[PDB]
Amino acid sequence: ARFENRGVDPMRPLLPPQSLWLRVDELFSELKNWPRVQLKTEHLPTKAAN
Amino acid sequence: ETLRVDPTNDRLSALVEIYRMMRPGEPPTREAAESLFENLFFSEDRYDLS
Repeated sequence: ARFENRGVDPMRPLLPPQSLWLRVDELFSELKNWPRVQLKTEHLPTKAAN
Repeated sequence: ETLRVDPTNDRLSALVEIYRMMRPGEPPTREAAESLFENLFFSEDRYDLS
């Protein structure tokens, strides 16, 4: 929203955010590359790794 | 020939150019440009042919 908010103004144009950031799906892909812990403020019922 | 001499093909940079020729400097956004152009000629407040 900020990018197309300033996706104007030929004085200082901008790169698309795909280079300066990951995408969310790209994050959640790379978050399957590492053993991960999720702490959260409620009661999960029962399973392994839990 | 006005289409040829125009450095603008899409509407947002047209509103940018309108914003800059009305008020130079102050690097524009989308919403400032759309607001300025919409209140310039299409607002019952600041523009009224009798």
